[PDB]
Amino acid sequence: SDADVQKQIKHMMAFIEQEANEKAEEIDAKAEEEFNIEKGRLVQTQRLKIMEYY
Amino acid sequence: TEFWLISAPGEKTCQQTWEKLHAATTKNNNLAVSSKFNIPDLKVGTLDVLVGLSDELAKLDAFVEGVVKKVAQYMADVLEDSKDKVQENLLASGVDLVTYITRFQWDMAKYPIKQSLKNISEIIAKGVTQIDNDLKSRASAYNNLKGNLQNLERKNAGSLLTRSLAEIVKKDDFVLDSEYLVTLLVVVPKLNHNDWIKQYETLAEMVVPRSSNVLSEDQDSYLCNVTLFKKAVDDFRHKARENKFIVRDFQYNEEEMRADKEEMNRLSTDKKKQFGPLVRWLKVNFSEAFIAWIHIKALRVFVESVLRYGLPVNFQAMLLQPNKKSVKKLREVLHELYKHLDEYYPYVYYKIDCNLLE
Amino acid sequence: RLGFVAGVINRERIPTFERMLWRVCRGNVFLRQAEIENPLEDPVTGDYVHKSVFIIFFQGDQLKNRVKKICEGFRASLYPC
Repeated sequence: SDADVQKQIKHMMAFIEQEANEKAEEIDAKAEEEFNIEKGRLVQTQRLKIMEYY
Repeated sequence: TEFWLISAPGEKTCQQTWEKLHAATTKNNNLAVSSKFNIPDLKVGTLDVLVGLSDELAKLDAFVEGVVKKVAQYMADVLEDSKDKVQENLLASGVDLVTYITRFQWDMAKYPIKQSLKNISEIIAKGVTQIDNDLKSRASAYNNLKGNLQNLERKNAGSLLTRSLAEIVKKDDFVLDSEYLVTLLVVVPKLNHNDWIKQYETLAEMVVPRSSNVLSEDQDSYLCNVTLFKKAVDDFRHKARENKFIVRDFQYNEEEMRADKEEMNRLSTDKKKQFGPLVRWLKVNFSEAFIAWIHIKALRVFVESVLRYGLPVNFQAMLLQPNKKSVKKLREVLHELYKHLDEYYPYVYYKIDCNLLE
Repeated sequence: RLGFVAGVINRERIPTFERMLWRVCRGNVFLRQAEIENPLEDPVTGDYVHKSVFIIFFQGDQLKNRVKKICEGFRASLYPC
């Protein structure tokens, strides 16, 4: 069934593009959460360290 | 009444596939009522989600159909009277099932389209599971109240031999509160009553003349109190049994007649206190379960379309109501219109049945 | 991340095998059958049968289990690669 196989090859080629974009979106979303978490943790911890000397 | 939900791709626009099927399905014969069905574009994702959902939704479909069918039966179980109005009570969004399915709308407020298919499916699953939990509780309460009322009905059923004495007993027919005196109660078939009227004066020693006082009569028998000295009672009851009379003692039991009357007033009132809320809750639970069932059907169509054609989906969602005389010709038309896409079918196919109430 | 399985089957089962892969997966599976240069002996009966290789490609663990379940269903001999 060659035409059905060619349609399915083209469909699989589309599935990976948007799955790869979905994985990238999850990584970018997690990176923005972790940006705010890492900045917050570091600023508060170092502020407390400097405040203990103050 | 059965409805089919179907979907297939537009060649360049969804109108091309809609026109071809709608025209052919209407023009050849009345093969089905044909209309558009509302399914919106959801946020699609990987095959692990889609394949999982494809089978998980089938389990949820079987479950929610069972739940909404049980709601329809519970509506028929609560509506003891007015049984012909059950279809006029089993409505979705204020309209009949057929109308709501044809005019169906996705609830974007309960199910925001930006959410993943799994999250939507879990919101449905949780909602329907708590509806089933609420139904288990309400059914347990209603079935027990119904069962207890039937016990009080049984206690008041049939002849003077079987019904409770609480309906017919009053203090004025009794001799009580005495060292040497007793009252007894007897049931006799109506054909023997003319003999009983004299015979009771002779069934034992130490029985006064005119000792019998009638409480009530029916189509079978008379029930009378008998007044006598305490030594007479055992021979009287034994010789009454030898003469086919039946003893049924109830010596003005105020506690027993009060308990039957209190439970009659309570159970007859508690039935209404259950019934009103049950009809209202069943209408809500029916609406929500029926709406949720159609959301599962729409998701099965959506997920299968997305699987069958890939993620950049262009499928029209359509409804058919098959004509029972020509459904085979309908299947042949639907195959012929979609033979290039690949029971089984080359297009996406699912069914809904409105016969929830039998 | 793609996934795949590979194996061998008696050629006469291929039509039902391929159709069931396209039925269990909702129209999505890549398959290539390939014939062997000679028939091969059955270890039990000694019958030399015209077997054919197959390879099946997919995405994700859900499809892995479907393709494997159908391979087991037709008694297809899977191998690691």
